Amino acid sequence: MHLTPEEKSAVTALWGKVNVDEVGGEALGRLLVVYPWTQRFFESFGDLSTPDAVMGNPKVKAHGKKVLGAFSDGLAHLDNLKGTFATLSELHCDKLHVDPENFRLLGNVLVCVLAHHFGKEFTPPVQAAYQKVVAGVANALAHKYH
Amino acid sequence: MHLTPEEKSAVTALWGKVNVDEVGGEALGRLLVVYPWTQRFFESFGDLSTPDAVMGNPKVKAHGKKVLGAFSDGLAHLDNLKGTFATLSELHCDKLHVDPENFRLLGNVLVCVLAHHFGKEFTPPVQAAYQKVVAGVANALAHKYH
Amino acid sequence: VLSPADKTNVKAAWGKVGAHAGEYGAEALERMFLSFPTTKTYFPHFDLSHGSAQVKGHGKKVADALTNAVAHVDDMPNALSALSDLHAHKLRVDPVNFKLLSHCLLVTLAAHLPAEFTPAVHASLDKFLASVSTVLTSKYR
Amino acid sequence: VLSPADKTNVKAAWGKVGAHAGEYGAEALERMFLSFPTTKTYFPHFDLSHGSAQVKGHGKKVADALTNAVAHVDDMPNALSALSDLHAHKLRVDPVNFKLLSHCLLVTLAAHLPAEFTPAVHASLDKFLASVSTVLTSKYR
Ligand code: HEM
Ligand code: HEM
Ligand code: HEM
Ligand code: HEM
Repeated sequence: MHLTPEEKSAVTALWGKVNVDEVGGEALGRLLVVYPWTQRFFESFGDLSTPDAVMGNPKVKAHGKKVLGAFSDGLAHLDNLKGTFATLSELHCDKLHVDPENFRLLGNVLVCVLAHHFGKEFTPPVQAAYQKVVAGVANALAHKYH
Repeated sequence: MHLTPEEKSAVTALWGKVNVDEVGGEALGRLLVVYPWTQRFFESFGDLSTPDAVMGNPKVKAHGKKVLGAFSDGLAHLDNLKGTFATLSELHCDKLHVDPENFRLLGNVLVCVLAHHFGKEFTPPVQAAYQKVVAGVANALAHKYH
Repeated sequence: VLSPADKTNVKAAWGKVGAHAGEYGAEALERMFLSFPTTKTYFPHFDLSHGSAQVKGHGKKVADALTNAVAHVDDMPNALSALSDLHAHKLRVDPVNFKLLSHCLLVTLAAHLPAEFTPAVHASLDKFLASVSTVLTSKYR
Repeated sequence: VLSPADKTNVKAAWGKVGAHAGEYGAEALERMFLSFPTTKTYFPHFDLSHGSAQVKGHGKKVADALTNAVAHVDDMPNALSALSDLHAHKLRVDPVNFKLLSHCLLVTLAAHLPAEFTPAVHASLDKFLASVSTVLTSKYR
């Protein structure tokens, strides 16, 4: 994780204006819509057959919240993502059986959601900084796979 | 490198039986044949129009020998790939402008050449350790890109 | 494989881009270069500084090809033939890079079309760029 | 795009696999699980231990599918319809995994076909496995 002092600030400043709840449900919902195979893990959420169905599912909204909540906490520890996410990493592998590629997909969808929301303030340099962050997080979460 | 002690020795042991001369040329020639876009960096090597023209091109052979000689040296330092390849990383980025994805392609071609060359001796576990090594080398070579 | 719905979505979003195509084109290149530095290995002969005319020019060419591709959504292969030739035989850009640029175009589009960038359109666009990408690397080997 | 020469190369190579197809498919899987451990997340219900009965069985299945693919190289979409469906709507294996198995299939072949595994045949097989992968993920979205 190499975040220049500036990138760090940019990440922090934007994150302070983010409504995790709202953003989480939107990122998780879009994931499910753009890359439908990711629905394989959420059979129990119900019908995810239409974008409207997905976007309005409360189980999708709650999960998006849980996930981005954890994401949010990692932003507090960019210096030790690995240690911070170690337990969740082992959980995703041994218990959930989640292909770590999903973490990369969610990271790119997240960036799309921040751009959508923030418009012009989501400048090239801000995106580059977030790009480093989502990669760092996906990597931390894939770290304990075996 | 993140190789078990068992893995480290399996790698070393097999490598001792490798003819770097012969193998470098086969591996670089096969890269040029299977993934033809990679020819973009060798316009100065002459004719690479056919499999045959590629495989028998002496510049191809001489270059493969150079590449694999440098690869061999890194094997003596599985612990500091980053260190051993720093200079080569800067060169490849700053002077050659090589997209690092190519390092990954070459690593998979090499694995195929070792398998072809050693047959049954290139067991699943030996390939696994070699997969770890080629990934490690591509990352170390990608390290100084900017 | 683009459904009728997808094509509809694309024609619609690209429609709103309109005259701004070229500007978005250059913006996406910029985002790519900064987000994925390895892509710069393909433009060693370019001034990659902010607002370089080269990037500006390049971004326009790229948007122009995309416009042409939306116009001919039903026959991209022939509509982009000379471009797939150039990429396969001359440029020889490793196929992973196409995915990088496609992501950066989506980012650009989202930052400029808040109203238009719904999940369904996002999905259509992702698929469309993936298709353009397949056409462009269709003659690699 | 498989040329006439690609098709000949594949049939020749696969002709040589002949009766060992199932044994090679099991070996390719084992090679995949060991080298790319993330691929194991799709087989939480399998005993992945060396020589496991589930692995052997599955390896035979994969091999037979490839054999069929070779037999219908000119009609893959139709030949593999049941599998495209299955992967797209049930299994839902991320598309990157296909590239991992393909590589392990190539390695297996290489370790077993010393005479046949020439650079030209190697290129033909890589191209063939990419085509099979494309068919199997063609209905994902
Ligand atoms: C930023 C990346 C991610 C983070 C930080 C994250 C975090 C979490 C957390 C905090 C939980 C709750 C675990 C517990 O009970 O302690 C969880 C559960 C789960 N996550 Fe992840 N997650 C991420 C990405 C994903 C993705 C992309 C998927 C699938 C596409 C996924 C699939 C699941 C599933 C299926 C569960 C269990 C849900 C349940 O039991 O209700 N996660 N995740
Ligand atoms: C294992 C990965 C690789 C290693 C260890 C390696 C190593 C080297 C070395 C030692 C040199 C010569 C340095 C000098 O001039 O002192 C070199 C040059 C070069 N390499 Fe790499 N290389 C690798 C992969 C690649 C790949 C995959 C490509 C392109 C597909 C590539 C393209 C080049 C080019 C174009 C040159 C310059 C040749 C010339 O002097 O004309 N390398 N490499
Ligand atoms: C959506 C995908 C793409 C489209 C529609 C596209 C379109 C084009 C067009 C229209 C040209 C100029 C043709 C001419 O002036 O003769 C071009 C050239 C070029 N493209 Fe692509 N391209 C795409 C993807 C990429 C990617 C991903 C890269 C690598 C990062 C790339 C690298 C290049 C380069 C280096 C040139 C030559 C620029 C110059 O020297 O003027 N392209 N492309
Ligand atoms: C060359 C590409 C592939 C071919 C030809 C292929 C073929 C097959 C076949 C023939 C079956 C059995 C259908 C049945 O049960 O009747 C199957 C099932 C399955 N495949 Fe694919 N497959 C491919 C790639 C993959 C990949 C890359 C993965 C995951 C890493 C995967 C995961 C699975 C799983 C999990 C099942 C169900 C296994 C079970 O529970 O029995 N496949 N595949």
